[PDB]
Order: sequence, then structure tokens, then C-alpha cells
Amino acid sequence: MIKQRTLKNIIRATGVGLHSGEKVYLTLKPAPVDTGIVFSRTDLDPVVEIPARAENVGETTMSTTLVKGDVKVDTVEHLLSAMAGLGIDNAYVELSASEVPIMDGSAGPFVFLIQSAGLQEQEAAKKFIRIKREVSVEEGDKRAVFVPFDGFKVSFEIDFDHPVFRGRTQQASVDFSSTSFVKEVSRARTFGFMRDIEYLRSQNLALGGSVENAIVVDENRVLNEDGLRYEDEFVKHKILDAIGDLYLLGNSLIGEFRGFKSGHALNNQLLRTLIADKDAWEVVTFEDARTAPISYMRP
Ligand SMILES: C[C@H](O)c1nccn1Cc1cc(C#Cc2ccc(OCC(N)(CO)CO)cc2)on1
Ligand SMILES: [Zn+2]
Repeated sequence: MIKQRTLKNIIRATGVGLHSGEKVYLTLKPAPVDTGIVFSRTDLDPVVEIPARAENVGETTMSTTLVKGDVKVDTVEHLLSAMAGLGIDNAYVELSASEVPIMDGSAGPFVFLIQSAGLQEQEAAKKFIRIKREVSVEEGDKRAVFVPFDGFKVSFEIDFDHPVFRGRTQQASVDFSSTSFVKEVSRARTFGFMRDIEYLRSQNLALGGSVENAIVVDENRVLNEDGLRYEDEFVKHKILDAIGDLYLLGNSLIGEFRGFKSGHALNNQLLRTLIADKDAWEVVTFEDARTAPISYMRP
């Protein structure tokens, strides 16, 4: 059967919250079968735990925030993208503060730390959500869609209206059967356009933001002296964001996501609409990994 996965060993990391600018200590711990991904604020007494599920999303402004009463875990999307790309079902994510550390702005450091610790298969069938019907949400010129597909693929189209894109929309499609999340998506960084800076300022956001954790773009060019990691790094990062948000479903997807100028807000509306429409999805397991429409790396 395709089995559930956890971490083989504990992972420790330190860094800064993109939004908060706070120093944060992160611990990823193995978790039992059917735990899912659970964030824990260990700075609070008692400890406050928030399952990484669509129902716990409280804010979708420039990040995905989990909320339980007055308690937040901000910017979950890049870490959750890492745990989706590595097929992790069960893990405790402990944080000493309100935000996941930004690291280099990408999922790269997370996939490296996790794959350094290793994964552990568990004696329970991995549960998948299979898309059975098309599910579409729009608002204005933004759209986000689930389409039936015997695999997992993400398509994204952005029109950022900026010289750096040379009058073209940026588009990419990745099928994770045939294409490496690790090599082709995980290294795509957070980006900040200087034209958004008075907005971020106005909102007291991106307090931890610098060239160390984001592609910084002025009116014309990437200012990062070492340039881009991918020719299309902006749209590859949008794909990374969407994989992170999609993992709030609580199970790996069998289907296709299409985004059209979509972001955290519309991604989370799509999830809510999918969950609500039980005609459009079912939970499936695979007794034979050889005949399933997806596969995983050795643990
Ligand atoms: C998190 C979400 O999933 C996400 N992923 C991709 C983009 N975003 C949204 C976002 C982007 C920023 C930023 C930023 C930022 C980066 C650098 C920066 O530095 C500007 C400067 N002061 C250098 O320190 C001048 O160069 C300022 C803001 O904050 N939220
Ligand atoms: Zn992001």
C-alpha cells in the first residue's frame, strides 16, 4: 500500500519571521498516524496547537495565517509546500513565536532540513483527496480551479504588469509525476516589489524582509546582486505558495490546480468551496503502489 510518512528524526532551525521580524526557533517532530500537520506555539503556557487545516485559516493578507482565538501562526505556506513536496502526512511543527521563519524566502532550506533528518513510513494507508468534478472560484480578474486529473499538476499564470516580465504574462505548468518539486520549484523565493513598500509599511508587514529572504524588484529590475535562481522564479514561487495552501486540505491531492492571478485569499476560498462540495471529491487509498497515479521518493 502507499503508507503514511513522518520524520525519522527531529529537525531544529532558527530564522526570522518575514512579517514580524522576530527571531524564531523551529522544531519539526515525528507524529503518529492520522495526526496531520499540527503547529504549536511553545512560547505560550499552556502551549497552543493549531492543526494545519483550511478551517483554521484566519487571515490571507500577503501570507496564510492560522488563528485559534487570539493566537496566530503566520506564514505557514512555504513550510507546508516543503512537507507537501516530500509527502509528509504527520508532524508537529513547534515555534517559539507567532511566525514560521522565512529562511532564504523559498522552501529549499525546509526540504534540505527534512531530507537530512529522513522520513519514516508508518503502518497505515496514506489517504488522498481525488478531484471528481471541476471546482472554480473567481473574484474580479482572479480565478482558481481544481480539475479532475490522474496525478498531481499545478498550472499558474500571473500578469504582474512590470518591465522585468517584458510585456508577457508569466506562465508555468508542473506535473509532479515527471518533474521534481525539489529541483524545479522548492528553490523559488519570496519576492517584494518596491511599489508595494508604502502598502507593506502602512500595514506594519514584511518587518523581517531583505535581499537575504526575498527577490527585491525596483521599478525596472531585480536588485539582488546574484540575480534569479529560475528564469521564471516569480511564477515558480506562486506555484510553491499554492502547493503550501493546497496542503491545508489535510491530505495529498489527486487532481490539477490552475491559478489565474490567484493568491492566498482566493486559494483558501477554493479549498472551502471544494470541501463544501462533497460531490466534487472523495478520499482514496492505494493497496498497490505500482498502479497508483502518483509515487514518492525512497524515504
Ligand atoms: C509571504 C508570501 O507567501 C509571499 N510569497 C511571495 C510573496 N509573498 C508576499 C510578501 C512579500 C513580502 C515582502 C517583502 C519585502 C522584501 C524585502 C524588502 O526589503 C526592502 C529593502 N529595505 C531592503 O532591505 C530595500 O531594498 C522589503 C519587503 O511580504 N509578503
Ligand atoms: Zn510565498
